[PDB]
Amino acid sequence: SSEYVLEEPTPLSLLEYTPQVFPTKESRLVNFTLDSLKKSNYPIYRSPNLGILKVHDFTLNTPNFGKYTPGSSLIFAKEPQLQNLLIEEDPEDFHRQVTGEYQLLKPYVKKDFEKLTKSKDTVSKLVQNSQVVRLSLQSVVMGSEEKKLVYDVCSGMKPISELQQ
Amino acid sequence: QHYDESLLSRYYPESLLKSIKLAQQTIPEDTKFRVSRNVEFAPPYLDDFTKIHPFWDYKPGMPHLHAQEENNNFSIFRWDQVQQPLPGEGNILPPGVSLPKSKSADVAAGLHKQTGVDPDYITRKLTMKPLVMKRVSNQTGKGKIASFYALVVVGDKNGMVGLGEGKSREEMSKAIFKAHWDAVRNLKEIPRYENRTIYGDIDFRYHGVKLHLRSAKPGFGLRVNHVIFEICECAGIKDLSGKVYKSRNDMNIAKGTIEAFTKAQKTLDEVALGRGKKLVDVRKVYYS
Amino acid sequence: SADLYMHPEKWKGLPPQRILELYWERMARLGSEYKPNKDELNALLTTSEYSNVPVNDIKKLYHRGEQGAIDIKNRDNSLRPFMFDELPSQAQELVAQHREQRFYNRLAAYELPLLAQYRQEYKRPSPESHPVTYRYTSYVGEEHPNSRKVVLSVKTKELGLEEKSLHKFRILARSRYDHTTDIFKMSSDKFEHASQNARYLHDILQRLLAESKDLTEDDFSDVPLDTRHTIAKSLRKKKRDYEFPEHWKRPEDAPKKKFDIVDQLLSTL
Amino acid sequence: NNMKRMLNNNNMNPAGANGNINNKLQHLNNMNNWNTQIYNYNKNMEIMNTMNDKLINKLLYKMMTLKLNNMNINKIIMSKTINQHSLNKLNIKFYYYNNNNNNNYYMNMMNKLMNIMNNNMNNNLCNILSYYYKKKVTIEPIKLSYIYLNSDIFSKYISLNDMDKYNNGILTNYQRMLNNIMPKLNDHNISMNYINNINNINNNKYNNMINLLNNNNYIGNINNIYNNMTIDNIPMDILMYKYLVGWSIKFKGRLSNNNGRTSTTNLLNGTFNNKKYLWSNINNNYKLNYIPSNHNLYNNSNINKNGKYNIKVKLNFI
Amino acid sequence: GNPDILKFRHLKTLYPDIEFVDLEEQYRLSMVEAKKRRGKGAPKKMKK
Amino acid sequence: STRPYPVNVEAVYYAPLKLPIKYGDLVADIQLRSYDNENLDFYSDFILRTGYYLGIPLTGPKPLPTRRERWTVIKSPFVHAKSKENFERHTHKRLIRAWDTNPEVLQMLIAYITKHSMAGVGMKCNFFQRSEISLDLGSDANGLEKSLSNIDELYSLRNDDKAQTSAVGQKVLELLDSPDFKKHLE
Amino acid sequence: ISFDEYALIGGGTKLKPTQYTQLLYMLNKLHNIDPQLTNDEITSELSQYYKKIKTLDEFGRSIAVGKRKSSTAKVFVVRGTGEILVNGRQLNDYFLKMKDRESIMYPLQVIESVGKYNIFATTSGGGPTGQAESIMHAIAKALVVFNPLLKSRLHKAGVLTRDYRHVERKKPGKKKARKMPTWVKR
RNA sequence: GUUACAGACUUAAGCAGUGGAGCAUGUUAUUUAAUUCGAUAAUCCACGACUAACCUUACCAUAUUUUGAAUAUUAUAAUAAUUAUAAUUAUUAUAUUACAGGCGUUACAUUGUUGUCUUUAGUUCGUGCUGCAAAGUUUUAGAUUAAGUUCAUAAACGAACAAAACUCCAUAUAUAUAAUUUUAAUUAUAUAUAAUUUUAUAUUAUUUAAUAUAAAGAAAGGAAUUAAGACAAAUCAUAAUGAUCCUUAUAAUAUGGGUAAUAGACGUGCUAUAAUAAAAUGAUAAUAAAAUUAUAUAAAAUAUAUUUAAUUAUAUUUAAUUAA
Ligand SMILES: [Mg+2]
Ligand SMILES: [Mg+2]
Ligand SMILES: [Mg+2]
Ligand SMILES: [Mg+2]
Ligand SMILES: [Mg+2]
Ligand SMILES: [Mg+2]
Ligand SMILES: [Mg+2]
Ligand SMILES: [Mg+2]
Ligand SMILES: [Mg+2]
Ligand SMILES: [Mg+2]
Ligand SMILES: [Mg+2]
Ligand SMILES: [Mg+2]
Ligand SMILES: [Mg+2]
Ligand SMILES: [Mg+2]
Ligand SMILES: [Mg+2]
Ligand SMILES: [Mg+2]
Ligand SMILES: [Mg+2]
Ligand SMILES: [Mg+2]
Ligand SMILES: [Mg+2]
Ligand SMILES: [Mg+2]
Ligand SMILES: [Mg+2]
Ligand SMILES: [Mg+2]
Ligand SMILES: [Mg+2]
Ligand SMILES: [Mg+2]
Ligand SMILES: [Mg+2]
Repeated sequence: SSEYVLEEPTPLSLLEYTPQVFPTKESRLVNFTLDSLKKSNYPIYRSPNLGILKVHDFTLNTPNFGKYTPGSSLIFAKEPQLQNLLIEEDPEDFHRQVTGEYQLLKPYVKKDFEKLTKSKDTVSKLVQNSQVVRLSLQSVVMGSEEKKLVYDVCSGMKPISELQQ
Repeated sequence: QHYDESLLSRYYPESLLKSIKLAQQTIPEDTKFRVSRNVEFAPPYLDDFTKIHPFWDYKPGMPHLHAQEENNNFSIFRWDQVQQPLPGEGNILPPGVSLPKSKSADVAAGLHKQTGVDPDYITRKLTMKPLVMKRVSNQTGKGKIASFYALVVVGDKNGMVGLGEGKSREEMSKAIFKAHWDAVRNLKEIPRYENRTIYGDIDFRYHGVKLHLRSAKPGFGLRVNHVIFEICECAGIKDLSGKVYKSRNDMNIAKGTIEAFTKAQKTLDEVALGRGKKLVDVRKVYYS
Repeated sequence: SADLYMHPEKWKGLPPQRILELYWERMARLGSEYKPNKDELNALLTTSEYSNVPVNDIKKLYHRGEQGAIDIKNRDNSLRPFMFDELPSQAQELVAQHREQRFYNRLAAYELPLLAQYRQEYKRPSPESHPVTYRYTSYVGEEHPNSRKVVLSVKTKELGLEEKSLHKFRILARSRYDHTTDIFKMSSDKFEHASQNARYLHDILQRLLAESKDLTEDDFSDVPLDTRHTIAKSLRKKKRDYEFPEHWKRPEDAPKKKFDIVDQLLSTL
Repeated sequence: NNMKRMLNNNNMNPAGANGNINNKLQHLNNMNNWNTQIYNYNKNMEIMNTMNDKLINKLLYKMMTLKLNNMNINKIIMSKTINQHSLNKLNIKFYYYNNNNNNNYYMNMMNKLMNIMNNNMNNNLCNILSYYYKKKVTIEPIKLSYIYLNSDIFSKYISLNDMDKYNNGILTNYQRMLNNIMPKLNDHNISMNYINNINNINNNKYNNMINLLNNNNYIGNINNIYNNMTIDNIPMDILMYKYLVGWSIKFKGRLSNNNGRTSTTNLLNGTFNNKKYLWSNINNNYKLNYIPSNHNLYNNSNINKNGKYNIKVKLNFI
Repeated sequence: GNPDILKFRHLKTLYPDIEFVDLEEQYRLSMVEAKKRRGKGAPKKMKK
Repeated sequence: STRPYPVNVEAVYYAPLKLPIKYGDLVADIQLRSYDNENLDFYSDFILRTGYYLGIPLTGPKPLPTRRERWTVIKSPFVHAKSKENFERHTHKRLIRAWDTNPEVLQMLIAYITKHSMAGVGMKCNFFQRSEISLDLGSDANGLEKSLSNIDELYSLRNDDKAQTSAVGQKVLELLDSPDFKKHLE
Repeated sequence: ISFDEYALIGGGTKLKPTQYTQLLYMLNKLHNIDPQLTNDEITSELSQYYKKIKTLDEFGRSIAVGKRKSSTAKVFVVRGTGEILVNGRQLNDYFLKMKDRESIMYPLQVIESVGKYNIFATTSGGGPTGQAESIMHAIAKALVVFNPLLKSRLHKAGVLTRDYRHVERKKPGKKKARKMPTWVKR
């Protein structure tokens, strides 16, 4: 039995709730910023850490949270406050998301193959093989450096031993 | 229906007035407004939603889905009592209902309903005593089906006594309750000389059991079969001698002895009336 | 203010109920990290006249929580008979649904009209200038791997091409170009992000256009349009191409307008 | 004829007369049959979410029992949680039972536990859950004053707390108490009264429509259509399930110290048919297509010295 | 599943104030104690 | 009875209004999936209402066909394989389609929808962007600056009269404003 | 008032059919009193116990949809000289079995109007015989609009009845609908 | 191994089969280092097992692990997060016992669940009444229904669980929605209404009930639900738990083998033994439904088998869509 306190809707209140994939350029930047904040472990989806609780300032977002292979139990690392908090905000990620920049690998030229192997037909075959690999690896999603390493291994520019590390 | 701003302000609060104005601007005057049959967005009663209800809307400080508050702020720090109690009238009682040794009281109450008997008397003055407490069974196609049989003399200790038997497939307490009920339904005024013993030396047959109950001088106690004794204690007989011949089936003793008391006895006054004679008690006349 | 519980020094002049509420808040917020205060105790003592508790007793309770209460002082009342003052589970669920409905009705009434402030008229990009349609998909609550999928789609006649170049473009497209509807579309899922994929698709389109406009020692005038994929697609689907014969129609047999006199009388406007 | 047509177009009301619908106070949402109220497009993710929810339930159950310096062990009974997965946020919710103005000045163990769920600024349980789901979580406890309003709680409580009353055999007093929870409500009468009330409401709305009326199907203003219809009158009468009509509780297993064999022992009260569906427009519906809506069945299996046993409970709710 | 999920161990870490009871663990401990009492406890493990 | 119930209340009580479609430029379509109806239909109705009021000509809940994921199982834990039980799961699908809106309005709508989402309902959005054939991401810094200005214009507090505010959104805006963010590309 | 209606005011569960019949008899006789001689008291006592057309289109043809098994047949029947077109092709080309053609004809054959009505059938789903049956069904319904007096006759013939015969599902333990796997008493 | 009705896929007709043949699969027996364990009359035998190469697996041979998967107790030390070079916490490491673990044994210790009697029509409750009583009545004189379901008559009156009904699928109609390019509007899906059908004329038996006829209707099925009790029916090999036994072994990991062995026997199937029946062919591609496709569905097209090509099978390479 009381009056309805009408808090007015605003674009700012509906920020965060904006679609992660929307055509607009303005929206893309915002989405990127949100992603960067999430990566930093900003209090989104949760109440913030301020200078009130001192001991129990725990977090679950450690370097390998929901993962098995790193041998540990649940690690309650202390969170920073809202002050003294850094944001990652990397350039490569920005390039990927905001603009539509992609690496595409590099096609291996015939000259490089001639450096190692002698015969011409064999070199041409190796080049063809490398080309075949390249398109497949472009199609697949793995990781910038790892994918490149794999591509090199497939070509024969690097040996098999460099994978097993 | 497009109302003026001042009129709206008179009936509606200052927060929603702007929203109302906007709604008026957007929605035209010439509007059809169809009735959505296949889905109902709004409630079945009219309500201007300006007032938040205590029970029928969400509690403001309490957390839930559709909270519309921050993760920190939830004004609800005591969980001992219930958050949203029932609106208007506190109860939800149907039409024609009310809010709320014990077994004996319940029996008495039930008797009062069924047969108009005084409950208070049943509770206090009547005192019961189980005579036989069998477990008994029937061979059904299902299997052997056991049944608890009780046989329970009840009696105000002033010549008012009743036998009763009862039965339950469920445990014996229920059977005993039923036996008690039956006993109180069958209360019976036994006649007795000087409020202590039977009138004459009675000799009565009930089915198998052959009873023999002699009267007794005062002080000479109850000197009879344990079932008879139990019945006498309840029925107010202080002095009695006697002996059971033939069958000594506890139930049949209990049934036979109360029958003998009610039937085989004749009070002196009744005899006198029948014969047309004085029938004095010599001891009483003497003054012991 | 909101940050009031944190400062026990300030609240002595408040009413007793308010003080109690603040105390409860303070206990809640720092549960395990609670540490008693003198000012807070003094406030609690002052409040004591509100709820019938002596001054020593309140202090004792403050010092020792449930243990103190026990020292100051039960039968099991789990199956105590129903006093008709609380709804069951299903009932409570139905009530909750009704609360939700009411909330949504309220939102519709007073927040959606407010939302109409943020309203813009449609600013159409013309089909002549903007023929291509990059459709993006987004799964809201989830993180689907199809959110990266972007689909470009254009009518080939809407592209700025000469007739020879158009044919060459169509030939290059192959399965991507449908001929019944003059539409060429293609989707990319190769890259991690949606924007990347869209950019890649755009680059492909540009490359295709460049190839179409070349014509230097490569015309493709004498390679007919391969329409096998389209006929296969058509076979897979069903067709309702047939229609009612136009010479079978009988307008004379149709039901004529029946004269309604009361309706005519009514219509005075 | 026009007036009749207009009425036909607008003819809708709460179901339960003899143009009507089951309102949100007259039946359960089929979403409230399941416990993880979710749809996700990636089904792997949905599966992962429902696993998480199940794991959280166990954690909550574990939390529910407290200790007080090894003196008192107050076992708060909780229902099975129901997890509401909106696009924005999860909301976990459960019903719970807990067994002079002196306690305004110290926090009870149960109170502390409830505060932990949402109120501890950084430290709260909802915050920690949010890491597993990647969305804001809200745990809402709902207190039940009786043991027998929720079926799960009733069964759970008997399994955990009242061991001594049935371990050797069901004690007589305890059995009596179980039997006489409710006051033997004439369910036929109540259902009939409810139906009559619904009919009266329908008549009232129809009467109002007639009064308004004295090609477009718009009637008068809202105030005049819903003339006598208000929050005070209608909602509580329309509210479907309110009255525990009948209930059955079964104890089963090795609940006999002398005997080696098992013992099925059943307590039955009232009725499990509903007479609101028997003679009216409102129809019965089936939860997971096999449990009559009004019913709610549950069991909970505590281990004894002798071995395993359980306690089925089944309530009717008119 | 997600191996980092809250356990009873952590419910002591997060909320030291509340003296929780893990019921299944307690039961297991009671069973172990009973076994020890009646000469049916586990034999001592070999090391070598 | 001398109580003026304004138009918004009336609209709530009746079926939801729909604005007419000027041109068939399908901007976005929103599919709603759920394992039941009652919530889903309500949610769709709410979406329509918000679309209408500060709105974009939304069409309406076109029911796409329900799925049926069936699964059979032997009832017993061991043998009795002659007795078997079925199980089913119906993915109920409804389609909304927005028809004429400047992207920002559409975004706002979608954001509002996801804010006040219901329990059982999942959602998917297909947005459509009618772009020209030739494009350029070369004249970059100026275009970034323009985008930032547009964002600032969008998220400006007109009158602080206890309006809805978001901390995360404010932070995002602050990040967008910063010199470091401007630097990123070059 | 009905038996059930009478029970609620009268005996309830203890109301018997014979009692109700008696009550009806009592009421009816009272009611039968010549209205001019009737009283106010009698009427007060008795007060307690009281209580779309199909047409041709713009082009003069009757559309009708028939179904059988999985088949659906929308059929345009028109007054022109009796020729057939099933699904955009000749009748003998579509339905190879003469039985199906005979069945299709039958609605026109029960009437003396085969040759009178042009028929343009459009089928979908099911197999050929079921499709033909659905077409026939549709044609009968279409004919019914041209002359409503023949409707009863068509119904008698057995053409206006929608043939319900629906394919039974495979039950779990059974091989087909009814066909169980072999039993073995040994 | 009884009286007389009633019952249905019981029998009788009828249609197709099994049983003979070969193969598949399960079982038995025997074999084997191991052929893992259970199910084994109806109520086991393509059953547990909706796929045994390794895995799964539990079995066997040979190797090698010994606080091991947990929880708690007690100590040393190292790294990382947080704060304003110290400290608080969280973890990890090495140990330290209680133990952990056990598809080991007992469903004749249990749970839950299931099979059969069983969609069979029974099962109880108060209470009342009869009989000394166990018990009976209710729950049936008389009939009828699919039916403890319904009439009547009755010391009975109600009741609960069952039955029926509400439920789901399918059907007919109406309304809503779908800018009729996600179209199939001949549709899909929410919400209703509809029937356990109604009415009347006659002909038999006693106001009704079966047959027939007629006029009114789209009006005709299937699924789920299988009570109480019983069978110490099945399951400790889904899982859990009691008791009991193993703890450098009956616990844990790898490499291979086995579960696929074959005299006879037993079920279930598959393919057959040719002309009321088999094979080639049939591109303005004769006519379906239901369901699956981000641990993917793979179109067109090229190449080889193959002198044309089609067919069928692979390879080459991924067009389209994560889906009316
Ligand atoms: Mg036969
Ligand atoms: Mg043989
Ligand atoms: Mg054979
Ligand atoms: Mg075994
Ligand atoms: Mg075997
Ligand atoms: Mg082993
Ligand atoms: Mg053990
Ligand atoms: Mg085990
Ligand atoms: Mg057994
Ligand atoms: Mg069992
Ligand atoms: Mg007697
Ligand atoms: Mg009988
Ligand atoms: Mg009997
Ligand atoms: Mg039934
Ligand atoms: Mg179409
Ligand atoms: Mg049974
Ligand atoms: Mg056995
Ligand atoms: Mg066995
Ligand atoms: Mg065991
Ligand atoms: Mg071993
Ligand atoms: Mg191995
Ligand atoms: Mg095998
Ligand atoms: Mg079989
Ligand atoms: Mg042949
Ligand atoms: Mg192909």
